[PDB]
Amino acid sequence: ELIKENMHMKLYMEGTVNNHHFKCTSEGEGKPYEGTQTMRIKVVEGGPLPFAFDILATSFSRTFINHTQGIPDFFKQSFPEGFTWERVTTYEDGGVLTATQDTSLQDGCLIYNVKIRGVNFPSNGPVMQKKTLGWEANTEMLYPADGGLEGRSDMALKLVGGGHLICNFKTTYRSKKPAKNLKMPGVYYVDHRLERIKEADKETYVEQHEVAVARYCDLPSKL
Repeated sequence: ELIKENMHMKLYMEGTVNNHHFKCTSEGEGKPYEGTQTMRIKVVEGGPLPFAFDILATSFSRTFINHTQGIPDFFKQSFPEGFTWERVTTYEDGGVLTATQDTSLQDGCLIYNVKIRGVNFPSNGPVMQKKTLGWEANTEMLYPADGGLEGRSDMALKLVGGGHLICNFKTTYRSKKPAKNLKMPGVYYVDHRLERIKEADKETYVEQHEVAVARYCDLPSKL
């Protein structure tokens, strides 16, 4: 098929967080059907970045989720045209990060294009203070909405000193393949484990790995 057991990817990212512009590029490889993937990320403009690289990690790949049981894989269905996604992350201490993304497929390579706009990050919060230690695992919940696919997500950011800063994100996944040509799934969930493998030089270069596994709810029903 167009999606192979081993796929490579390229990323152009750019945007602004609390009036600080920046551009990043990434390179990576994953096993889309195993749901694993690596991203090696250079910051190429705006460095040194005043905020924690932790707020951009969900912005660097839906093609790498292992849809177990028989869950219709929205993301792999829409190639050869590809998909898009739009996200609003809201931190409980005010920070708000809107990311816009385009996923494309040209010459067997997945090209990601990303537009970030972060606002209201507090000067004295652990994000702008760079007091964060990556993310906890989380269950994302997905569902169809108006020919689209909605993702709902609570994530937990480790803090220096201990404890957590929670955020919430709303994601709309939109196919570029027309409705009639893909089989939408119902309600289901994706268990995620986003992780930092490496950073060099004040988060100037960052390596990221993900496990995404889709499933139904295992629990017994009385209905």
